[PDB]
Amino acid sequence: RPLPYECTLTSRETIRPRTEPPEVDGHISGVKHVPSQWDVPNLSGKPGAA
Amino acid sequence: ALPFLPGNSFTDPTQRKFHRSQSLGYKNGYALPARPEVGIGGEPLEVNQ
Amino acid sequence: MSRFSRQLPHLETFRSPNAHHEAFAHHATDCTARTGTFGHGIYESA
Amino acid sequence: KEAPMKVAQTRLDHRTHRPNVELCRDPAQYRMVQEVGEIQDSIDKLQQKLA
Amino acid sequence: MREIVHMQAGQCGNQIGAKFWEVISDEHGIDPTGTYHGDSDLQLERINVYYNEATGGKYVPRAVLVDLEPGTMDSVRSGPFGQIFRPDNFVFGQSGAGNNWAKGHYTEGAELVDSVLDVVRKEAESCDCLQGFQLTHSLGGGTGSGMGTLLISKIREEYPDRIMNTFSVVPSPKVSDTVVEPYNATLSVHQLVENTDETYCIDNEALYDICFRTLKLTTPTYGDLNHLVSATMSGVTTCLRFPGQLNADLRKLAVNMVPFPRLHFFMPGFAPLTSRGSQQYRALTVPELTQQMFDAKNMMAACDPRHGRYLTVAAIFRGRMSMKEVDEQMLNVQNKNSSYFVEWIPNNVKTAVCDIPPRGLKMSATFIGNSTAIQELFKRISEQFTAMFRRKAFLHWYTGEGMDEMEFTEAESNMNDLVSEYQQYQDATAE
Amino acid sequence: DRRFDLHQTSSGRGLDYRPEYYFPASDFKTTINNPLPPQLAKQDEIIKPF
Amino acid sequence: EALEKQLEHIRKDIALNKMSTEIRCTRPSRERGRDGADNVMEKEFRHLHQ
Amino acid sequence: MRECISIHVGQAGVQIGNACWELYCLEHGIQPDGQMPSDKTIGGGDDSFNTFFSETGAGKHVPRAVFVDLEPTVVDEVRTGTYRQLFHPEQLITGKEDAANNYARGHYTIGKEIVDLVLDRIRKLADQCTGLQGFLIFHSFGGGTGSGFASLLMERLSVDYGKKSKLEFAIYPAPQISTAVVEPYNTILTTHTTLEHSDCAFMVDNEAIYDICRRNLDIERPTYTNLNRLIAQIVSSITASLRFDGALNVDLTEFQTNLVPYPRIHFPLATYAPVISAEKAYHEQLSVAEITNACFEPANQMVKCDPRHGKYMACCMLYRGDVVPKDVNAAIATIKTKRTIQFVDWCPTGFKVGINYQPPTVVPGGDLAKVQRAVCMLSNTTAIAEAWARLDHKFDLMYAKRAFVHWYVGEGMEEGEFSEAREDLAALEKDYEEVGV
Amino acid sequence: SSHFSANQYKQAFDSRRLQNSQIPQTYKERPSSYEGFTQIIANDRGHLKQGVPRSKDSPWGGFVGTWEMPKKIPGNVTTYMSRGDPAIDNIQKTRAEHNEYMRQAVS
Amino acid sequence: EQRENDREEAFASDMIRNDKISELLQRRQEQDIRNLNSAMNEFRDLHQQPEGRR
Ligand SMILES: Nc1nc2c(ncn2[C@@H]2O[C@H](COP(=O)(O)OP(=O)(O)OP(=O)(O)O)[C@@H](O)[C@H]2O)c(=O)[nH]1
Ligand SMILES: Nc1nc2c(ncn2[C@@H]2O[C@H](COP(=O)(O)OP(=O)(O)O)[C@@H](O)[C@H]2O)c(=O)[nH]1
Ligand SMILES: [Mg+2]
Repeated sequence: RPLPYECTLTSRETIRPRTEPPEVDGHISGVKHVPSQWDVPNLSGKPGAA
Repeated sequence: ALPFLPGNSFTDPTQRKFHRSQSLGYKNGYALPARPEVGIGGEPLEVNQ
Repeated sequence: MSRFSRQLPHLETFRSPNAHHEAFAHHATDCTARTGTFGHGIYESA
Repeated sequence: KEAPMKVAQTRLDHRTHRPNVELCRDPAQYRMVQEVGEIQDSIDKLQQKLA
Repeated sequence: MREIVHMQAGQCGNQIGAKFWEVISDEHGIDPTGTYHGDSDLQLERINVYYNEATGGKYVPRAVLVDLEPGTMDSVRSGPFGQIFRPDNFVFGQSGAGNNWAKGHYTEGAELVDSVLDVVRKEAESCDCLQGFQLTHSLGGGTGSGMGTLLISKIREEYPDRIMNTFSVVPSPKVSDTVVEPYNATLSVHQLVENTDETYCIDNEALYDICFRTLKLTTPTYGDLNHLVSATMSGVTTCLRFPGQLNADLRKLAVNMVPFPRLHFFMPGFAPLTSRGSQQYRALTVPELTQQMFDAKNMMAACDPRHGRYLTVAAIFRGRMSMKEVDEQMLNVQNKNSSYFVEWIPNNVKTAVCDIPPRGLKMSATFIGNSTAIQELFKRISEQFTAMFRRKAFLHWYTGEGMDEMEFTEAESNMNDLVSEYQQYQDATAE
Repeated sequence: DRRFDLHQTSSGRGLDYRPEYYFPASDFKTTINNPLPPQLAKQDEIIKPF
Repeated sequence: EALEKQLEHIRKDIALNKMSTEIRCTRPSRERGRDGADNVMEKEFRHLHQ
Repeated sequence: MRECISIHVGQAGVQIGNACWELYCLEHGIQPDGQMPSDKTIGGGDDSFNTFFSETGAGKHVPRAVFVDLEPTVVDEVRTGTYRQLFHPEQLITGKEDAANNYARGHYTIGKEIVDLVLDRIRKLADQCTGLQGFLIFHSFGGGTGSGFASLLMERLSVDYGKKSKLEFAIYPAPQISTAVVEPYNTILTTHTTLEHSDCAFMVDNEAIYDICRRNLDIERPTYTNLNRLIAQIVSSITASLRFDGALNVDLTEFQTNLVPYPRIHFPLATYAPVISAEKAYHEQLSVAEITNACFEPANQMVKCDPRHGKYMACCMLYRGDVVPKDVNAAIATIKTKRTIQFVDWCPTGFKVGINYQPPTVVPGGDLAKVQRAVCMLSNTTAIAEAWARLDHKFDLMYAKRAFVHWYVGEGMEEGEFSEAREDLAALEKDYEEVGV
Repeated sequence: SSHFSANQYKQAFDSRRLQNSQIPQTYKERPSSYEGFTQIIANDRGHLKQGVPRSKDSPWGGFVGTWEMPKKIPGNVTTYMSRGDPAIDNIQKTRAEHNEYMRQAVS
Repeated sequence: EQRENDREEAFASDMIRNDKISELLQRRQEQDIRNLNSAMNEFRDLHQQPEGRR
């Protein structure tokens, strides 16, 4: 084994299929859809911020 | 998110009721456990509904 | 009134009377430089 | 995840039947809308994991 | 397949044991419903030591909850992980204890003792090979002290071959939390001496110092304290539940620690404990784990081992580690602290290794210390006993519900005899 | 029927009923439940510790 | 007032003597014994009480 | 399950009971009709109220209280106004003739007229109770019903109910302010008969709370409503652990065991902290050590007996709110190291802690500021021997000429009861002297 | 007039468990055994016959009203601890006076 | 030996993530207490004015 028994070679953002990915309700294994850069939290401190 | 270790426990400070519903009580001479339908504050439980 | 000042205490909390006597002796000394009645207080201040 | 979406939607469109002045944008309707959005986001993440 | 019957008495017992059940539940993978939801088969193999097959995949604890008054037991039921318990294991009266030993033991504890014996008999006869009982309570109150001692005595009478563990959190050096706790602790330990196989004395001041110094923890609360006690319970029973390189059960620990039947009061301790913001500064090795074990501030007993001598030590490690490293570390600490160990017993250390550490941890360790420093705790309780016994304060109560002064005299004489033996095997030399 | 002269009495004026208080207003939010920054929101490097 | 100040000083000296006895008892068990300094301390204790 | 029966006897008892049950209704969310504001499920559904309120088949909360007086004015004022539908009308016992500040009238005359009906109502309430914890009896050591009928009722309760808890909340006559004239006579005669038939008696005067409202609350002219609100806060902090979950629970059977060192010594004091207003609490950082020091300060005591003059025997500290036991332990340790607070030599373990997580509720339009933590400080000290000596001196001054004795004798009490009562409190006075060493 | 036990259920049917906070009355638990042919020792009227060991208690039972209770009550100390010798003596004195007055009022 | 070193590194990094998360939650709870105290002062200013007393 080229890695410890308690670890996996793939990561959370690495999970990809080997064969053709099935069509499951629009979501496809391998694709990452929109990156959605707008989810950056508002850390300004104004009322209503994060 | 934290693993369950003695130094990694946190509590909600905005809880404001802290009641105690007498689920465990008696009847006319017997010990009646009774199932709890409500927990501490007054919210319903979330395990056996 | 003097008719109500010769009464022994209702409680006996000293086992043998020897310890009672040997405590109230030097307690009657300790009542000086106290606060309030019976000398049960702090030793005032300076 | 399916049932809290039902809870939030039924609460929203039960509270929409309030009378004239009682139809108020209280700070519970905002949180309930954000709950709808968060439920939909969590359902999307779980369906991605399912795929 | 061995079994442990766990009994928890008093409000302190019903809090600490509930926390213990919750810790071992989310260590074995049991959900708040009661079903198994773990990943490995090791969590499922040795599960009967604490649980019973209720419904398919549902496992119920073997707990017996005892109280004179339904106080914290109701809050335990209404809290998280509170419906895993069998609903008729809750045995409860309606009168109070009043932090009164005789109320817990003689008058008001007499009406519940038959029901508790019925419940624990039903629990114990279901096990194919029962190993022992584990009682959690406090030596400061009425339910934890009186009913606890009565339960230990009756369980010893019915089963005089099983291992009796009692945890029994003891009165603090500073701050009281009960004004009659010298009487309560003396009258309780008078029967804990002659009945229990082993007792793990825990001090809340030691727990507070552990939280403040080794854990920062500006808002500790009792949850972290019961969590630490629960971690020590899991550490002392982990060799039954998970396989390891060197196993040691409760009977093996009892054999390897107590030299004489009177001396069975221990100092539990847990490692590793890290202040929040120091895990990057520390590196996990077996030497630092062992040194944190043998540090004087790490044990949950307020008495200082430097004011005494270690009769025996039990070290139960949990994690993938080397037996050479473990034995070398025990040899190193024994050789360097050569004045803290009794000279007439070589290798005052019983080691055990479990292969399954707690989740989120690589290595964990449990230290059990039978030392002669327990005489400080017993001398403190004896001094605070004889301070008020000479004036008969708070004793008209105990006389009112009906014991004699000869019981108090016998209890204080038994405590003084235990102090004398612990002092004798601290200055006794080999040759 | 209620009694409309309780203002003369001392116990009526000091015992007139008003509803209770709930302490946090319905805009107070807890920041402990916000999502973590991505440096601390990593993956669990240990998968099978048994 | 002056005599009470002197009494306070005497009691403080009593507390110092008790502390000195405890720190002397802190000593290793090999020396211990009965010393002329110990007899002087007991004599001082008696003189302060008188 | 943890049921308690509250017997409020006398005008002081009934007014304190008004201010108490108002706070209890505000705590348990009960309207002055007996009904939940919401339905059976939401806004409630718990059973935490059963310590004080029983539940009929429909969902109406009725209190476990018995309101007793011999005059009809105050009881009828309760019957007609605000909480007119909450209190049970059969639990609102009143008579025709008042006792008119007379122990013997309350003990042998009109007080003995009503005791059969009062015990009937009490036994009906106890049959309702299913795990009764004790009787909280609210009265004064003033005149009339608060002395005579309270002592007679407690004698009958000790006769029929055995050794059940009988916790008194007693209004003690202040050293300077006192309303009646025959008040020392009544107080001597009622402490003589309530020495034996009692378990514990929390002693709360009026002048100390007047000084507290002047100094800490800035009312500068408070009244009986404010006084009874503070007494209601005290009794709520005492009874809180039977209704709200806490780290350390304290039940009513424990106060006697942890506050009565010897028989006939069962008179502890009371203190609530932090009793303070909003414009002063704005500038403070109120924490465990600060409120413990405020409790042990000899100015927040709610009876005019400064603890500098005596030694503590027992100390019940009831912490209530978002309080942490670590800071509780640190505060009690620094109090023990403090020297002005003096504890008796035969009691090294002088403290008893009860921690409850429920924050202190506030009455709308009340006096106290809302705080996250509070302490009920409950001390048994020998400083009350000064008050007993002063009251015995007042009795001896009144009894040397034997004024106001013809009333008592000519309506029915033997004159030897005066002498034996003064002998009993002389024995008590020597008892406190012997305990103090 | 016969509260003759319940064996397994003696834990229940207790006055403390059935909401009776008053002190309870002690009937005779654990029934005894007889031989047979019990004497009739009566007539068809309600009489007790001649030579029967008639009791010396009141035929109307023992109960005292409020206006015949003692003016002073001891207080049920049952402890006799940390009290002086005259305290023990006069506590016995009031207990004896209590018992005598209740016996005289019943009889 | 590379496998053992990587296992030790993985456990170490998991613990660093864990206690940094715990410290962040500690500071979040401290800010929560600060905001609760500010809201309490605002509530006292709003409701408990002496003119509103009975
Ligand atoms: N704290 C407080 N004390 C009160 C209150 N009302 C009366 N008192 C006290 O009661 C004393 C007067 O005697 P009461 O207790 O009212 O007499 P009573 O119990 O009504 O019996 P009678 O003498 O027949 O009227 C005064 O000295 C007050 O200290 C009250 O509302 N609050
Ligand atoms: N560690 C810990 N100790 C507790 C807890 N609850 C109570 N105690 C201790 O228990 C002692 C009081 O005894 P108690 O349990 O009330 O006796 P009981 O009234 O008979 O149940 C106090 O000294 C507390 O320090 C808890 O949750 N954790
Ligand atoms: Mg009146």
